[PDB]
Amino acid sequence: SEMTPREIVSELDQHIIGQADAKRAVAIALRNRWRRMQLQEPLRHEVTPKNILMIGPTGVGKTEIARRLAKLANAPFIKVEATKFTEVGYVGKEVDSIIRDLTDSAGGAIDAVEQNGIVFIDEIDKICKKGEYSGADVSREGVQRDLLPLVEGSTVSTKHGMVKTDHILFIASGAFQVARPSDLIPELQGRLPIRVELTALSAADFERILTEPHASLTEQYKALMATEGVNIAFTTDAVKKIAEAAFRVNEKTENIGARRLHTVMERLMDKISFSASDMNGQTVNIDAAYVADALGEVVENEDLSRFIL
Amino acid sequence: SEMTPREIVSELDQHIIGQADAKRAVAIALRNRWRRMQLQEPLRHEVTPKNILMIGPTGVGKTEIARRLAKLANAPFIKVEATKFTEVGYVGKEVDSIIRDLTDSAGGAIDAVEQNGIVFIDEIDKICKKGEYSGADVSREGVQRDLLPLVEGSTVSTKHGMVKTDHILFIASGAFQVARPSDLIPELQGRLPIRVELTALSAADFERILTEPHASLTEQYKALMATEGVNIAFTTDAVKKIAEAAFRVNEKTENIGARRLHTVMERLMDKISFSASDMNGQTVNIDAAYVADALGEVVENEDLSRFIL
Amino acid sequence: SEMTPREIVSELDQHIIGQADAKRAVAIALRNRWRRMQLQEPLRHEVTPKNILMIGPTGVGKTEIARRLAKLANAPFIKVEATKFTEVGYVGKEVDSIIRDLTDSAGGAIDAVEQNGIVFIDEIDKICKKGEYSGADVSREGVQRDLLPLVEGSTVSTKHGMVKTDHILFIASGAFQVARPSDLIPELQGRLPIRVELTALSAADFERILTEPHASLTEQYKALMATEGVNIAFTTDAVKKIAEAAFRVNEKTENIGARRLHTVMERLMDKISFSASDMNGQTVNIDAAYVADALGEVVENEDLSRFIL
Amino acid sequence: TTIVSVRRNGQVVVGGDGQVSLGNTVMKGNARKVRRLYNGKVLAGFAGGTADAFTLFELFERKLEMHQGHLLKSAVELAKDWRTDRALRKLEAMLIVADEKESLIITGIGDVVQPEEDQILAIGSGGNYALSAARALVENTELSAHEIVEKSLRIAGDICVFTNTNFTIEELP
Amino acid sequence: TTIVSVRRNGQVVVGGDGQVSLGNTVMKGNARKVRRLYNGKVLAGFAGGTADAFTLFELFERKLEMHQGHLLKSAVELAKDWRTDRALRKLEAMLIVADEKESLIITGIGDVVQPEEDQILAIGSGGNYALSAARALVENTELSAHEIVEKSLRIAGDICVFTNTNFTIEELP
Ligand SMILES: Nc1ncnc2c1ncn2[C@@H]1O[C@H](COP(=O)(O)OP(=O)(O)O)[C@@H](O)[C@H]1O
Ligand SMILES: Nc1ncnc2c1ncn2[C@@H]1O[C@H](COP(=O)(O)OP(=O)(O)O)[C@@H](O)[C@H]1O
Ligand SMILES: Nc1ncnc2c1ncn2[C@@H]1O[C@H](COP(=O)(O)OP(=O)(O)O)[C@@H](O)[C@H]1O
Ligand SMILES: [Mg+2]
Ligand SMILES: [Mg+2]
Ligand SMILES: [Mg+2]
Ligand SMILES: [Mg+2]
Ligand SMILES: [Mg+2]
Ligand SMILES: [Mg+2]
Ligand SMILES: [Mg+2]
Ligand SMILES: [Mg+2]
Repeated sequence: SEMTPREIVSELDQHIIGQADAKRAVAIALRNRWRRMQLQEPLRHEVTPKNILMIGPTGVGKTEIARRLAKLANAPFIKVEATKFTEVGYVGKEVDSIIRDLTDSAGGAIDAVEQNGIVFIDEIDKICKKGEYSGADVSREGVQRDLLPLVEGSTVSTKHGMVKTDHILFIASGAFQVARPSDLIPELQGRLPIRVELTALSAADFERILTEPHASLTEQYKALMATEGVNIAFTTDAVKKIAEAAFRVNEKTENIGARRLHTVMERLMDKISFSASDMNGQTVNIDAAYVADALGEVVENEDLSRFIL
Repeated sequence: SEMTPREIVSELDQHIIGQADAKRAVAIALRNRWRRMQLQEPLRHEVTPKNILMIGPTGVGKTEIARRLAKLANAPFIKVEATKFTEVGYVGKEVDSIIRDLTDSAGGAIDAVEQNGIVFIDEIDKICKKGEYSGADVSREGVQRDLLPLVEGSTVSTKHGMVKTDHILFIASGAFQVARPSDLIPELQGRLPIRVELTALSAADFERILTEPHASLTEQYKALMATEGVNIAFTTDAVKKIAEAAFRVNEKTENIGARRLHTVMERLMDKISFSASDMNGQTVNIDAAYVADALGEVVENEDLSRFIL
Repeated sequence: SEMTPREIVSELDQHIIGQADAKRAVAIALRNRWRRMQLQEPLRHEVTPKNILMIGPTGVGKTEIARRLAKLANAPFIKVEATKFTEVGYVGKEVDSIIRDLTDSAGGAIDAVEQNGIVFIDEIDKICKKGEYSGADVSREGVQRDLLPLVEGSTVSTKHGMVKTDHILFIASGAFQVARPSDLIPELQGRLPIRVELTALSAADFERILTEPHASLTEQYKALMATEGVNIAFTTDAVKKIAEAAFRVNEKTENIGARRLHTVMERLMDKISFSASDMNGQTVNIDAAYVADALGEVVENEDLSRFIL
Repeated sequence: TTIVSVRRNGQVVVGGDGQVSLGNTVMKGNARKVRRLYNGKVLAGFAGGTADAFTLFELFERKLEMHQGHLLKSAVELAKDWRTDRALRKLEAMLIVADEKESLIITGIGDVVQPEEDQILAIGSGGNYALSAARALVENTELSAHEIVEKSLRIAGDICVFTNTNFTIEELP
Repeated sequence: TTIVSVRRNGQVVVGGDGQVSLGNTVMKGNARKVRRLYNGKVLAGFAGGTADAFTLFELFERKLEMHQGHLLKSAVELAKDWRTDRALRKLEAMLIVADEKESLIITGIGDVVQPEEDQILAIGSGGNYALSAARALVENTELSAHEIVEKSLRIAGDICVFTNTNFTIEELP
């Protein structure tokens, strides 16, 4: 009838590295869709979703997990940035728009949206009360107030018809580096029962993200170049340096998580990507040396004493 | 099936002088449209565009390159000013409008827009955190937040139907004289993998922009006057003075890049443009002397000590 | 096929006195519509209008020239006040509205608007950075940003269909008494190649505006009274006093340019305009004495020492 | 108040007194003016107005959090908030911050300053008293950075009326 | 603090002391009060409040960037921000800026001033002391602009208690 929590985790393991806790938590949530629905009239409506709060750093998987999950469950999905509702002035800038947008992405399938729609509210830690530079704080407290109706259960009007939000699963996220989840408003706090933590990614993890996942960056570039009649191969050592470099600059400058891998690969596949058409029939071996040459030396300075006395 | 990166650069070389790095970078991007699409179902969707950040001064080519490229690829194209979204109050003042505008310029061809639409986000360095005169900074940080959805991949509703932004190529630009690209928000920073630098234009380059490019200013005026039955010809020396004058005033006053050439030519072709109808059958020779007379002497003052003590 | 620059100036000379430079500049612009269009596919699109900046005082002709020109070229025309776009809140308060308004005034004739529409942006010197009382300066810089798209070449949607602004001629104006044209933003500055200066009007010019132009004020009042069966005639001396008085009050009080003539004539034709119906068959001679009586004596005081210590 | 920090032998210490005085009268003698920030991996000691000090401290902590906890970068960004048009109110307090890499002193007026060579910092009314005892101890002894701090604080305390003997010394292994 | 600049023989120099003092006590004696701006093609030296100086410096740098790095124009635009209704807070500091063309002194109150003839500028508490030694050196010697600066700074330092001997001299080839 449907996958079990152990099966769902394995499906996610093919696209995501680490983050066992987050994977586990969403598998339980998806399985509960199936559990109720096996129930009878009375309870089937009384039993509601146990929404999630994923706390964790930038680019470490919080969205991929949510996105992959909806994909494996063929559930209407939607991601929105908490802050986008700071201030409003017209219809489309209201929280209710989250449901219309979701219904519009499923072609109006109302039964679909109600039964198993998923809404990912990114950066909810941004609409709290952090720092003193809090100009319009009533605004942020306000959007928390605007989400309540949705998470607590209500009906919104769409050009496709009325849609209830009683059984839509909600997943929120944040790094919460300054704010804590306890800072949210009581009503919201109680509607996000489950809190899962996602950890930062190490170089060892970077190395695995590079090759293990289905359609990894290394697999993508192999197929892209194969198109131009070029055959490329990454050695174990090469992968390891690409991951060290990525983890290295995320650490010395701005940390963007696994996205850094994309930045580095591009800086690495720069040359071949341009000359691939002129190298048909050949095979290129990307080894340690090739990587140390391509990835030059130490990003760019570290200056900052210009402001110090 | 389509041009190669080396071919695309040559096509651009016919309209743009210098800026090899920027040309190279967009050729790689356009070629990747063709590379994927040669792939199979799984990867074909997983592989996404590597967006670009062109850093460079005013009027040195950043837009012409983007514009020419879309032209040679017959791709739905659109340019917008980052700042235009500072504050919003109605539908049309929202980032989502970028996609509707793009879809509207292609007559609703949804497959076209999704497959190879191009969006040029001009002056993105303006929506950062520069100078102390930062009144509404939350506003600028805000539009960065508004672009994320688009660059990260989402669906927007247009009167023509739903359109995904997963494969639209995005090119952003800036001079970044006060701000740095690292000032953008992490999410955006990671979605603009490639950073190309475009350099200022020298007098030597000016001289080449005047004649080499297809439909250069010198070729335009030759054809315009030919219409009135007048035959004009620019000598090598003449071209050289026009370029020196242009580079000269951009340097002593406000620097507007290659646009200055247009200002100077107009100031030069002032007389002939008016009397062309009365000179049919004749031929005019624009040489050094003709230019030194037409372009008077030294723009206008250099005053400024009026404010000094 | 169309008038030449020398012919156009003569057509304008019938309605405008002085301002040779401005007349000359717009004749060249109108003639270039005809020059390209005689060109072949490639260049015909690459060659664009050389927009104008008319600097000059109040009521000295800047708009009449633009207006007359469009009239003699039967070109869709439109005038708007730069400042009208300071702040926005709804569709109609956006710069894009300039093109819809223009298309609406030509009954949707899209080919007409694109080929030779003319847009006169009055008081562009108002959206600069003048005086210290600059409250919302980002606002003014903002509209300059909003015009760029239009002047640089783009497409706007109208209920009549899509319309390109690539070949619409743009004429901007200002007195620039505090601000300079160099204060505009580089992009705009480079798109307003031609700068023509219009001078203040002297009494000698006033005297000529009174009679020479087709349908001058003296010719209008002659025809108006003729309607009531009255025959009026202005002597040379009379005209001269009307012009002196007009130039006199523009100088001692508020200077409104040639508009002052209208104010004075009305103050002069006050009596006859009322009794014309009772004077049928008669003929009135407006001479020096009639004018000195009608135009009383010295406007009204010159007080101001009320605030001085 | 007296706060001093010494860095030698791959060891970083930051300690301070405990006297809290209102005017010329003591209120508390057991205050902790040195505390650990960012997962307890950065030392911070403060001096000045009781309220201004805590707000300077707190403001800095938010910074470490918005970065990977990099002392220098954080100090520079915090100080930048005073170098703009928006006259961010000034705080009458000072902070000494250190970790395995650097040691800095930050002021509520908006500037960051680094040591000199002997890696010694000191702030507060009793600062320069502990400072001398420390410079002396460092250029003529083999005493640990932890020993120098305690010894100099004590000295300072016997000279300044607003500095007592109830120390709180934190060191970063 | 003492900062002086001399321009002679197609050479421009700008140097200053290194003493940073809090009240009547020194805090650091190795500060760099002279630095290079705009791709290192313009010299700048500052005096006054440590924080106010840096913010005056920074504000000026943003200017050079918004123009083609033209010293004069930049100075005039920065000063214009004080000559309006919006009472842009005043900074208690001063700057000496120079390059291959001109030399100016800019103040945190909003005015720009040019030399006089001997192309000599000087600001800070010790300014006029280095100023005299320099005028003297220029109207009676053949010493390089680089030599005059070092010699005058030293002199100034032996007179002003807030000016030490740890100089930082920058010259524009
Ligand atoms: N643990 C992981 N395993 C595989 N890929 C990852 C992982 N974490 C992040 N990524 C990749 O990094 C990019 C950023 O993903 P994202 O979900 O937005 O992180 P987050 O939800 O914390 O902002 C994605 O393209 C994703 O494929
Ligand atoms: N490198 C170049 N080669 C040929 N023409 C150029 C070049 N750079 C600028 N131009 C011309 O100058 C004008 C300004 O172009 P623009 O692309 O807006 O520069 P930018 O993108 O930096 O603002 C255009 O009409 C273009 O033809
Ligand atoms: N040089 C002129 N010759 C004839 N009439 C003029 C002239 N200048 C102004 N006028 C008249 O004065 C009135 C103001 O015209 P206007 O074009 O708005 O001046 P401007 O463009 O400077 O504001 C018009 O009705 C016009 O007929
Ligand atoms: Mg994220
Ligand atoms: Mg984030
Ligand atoms: Mg540009
Ligand atoms: Mg610009
Ligand atoms: Mg007017
Ligand atoms: Mg006016
Ligand atoms: Mg004591
Ligand atoms: Mg001294």
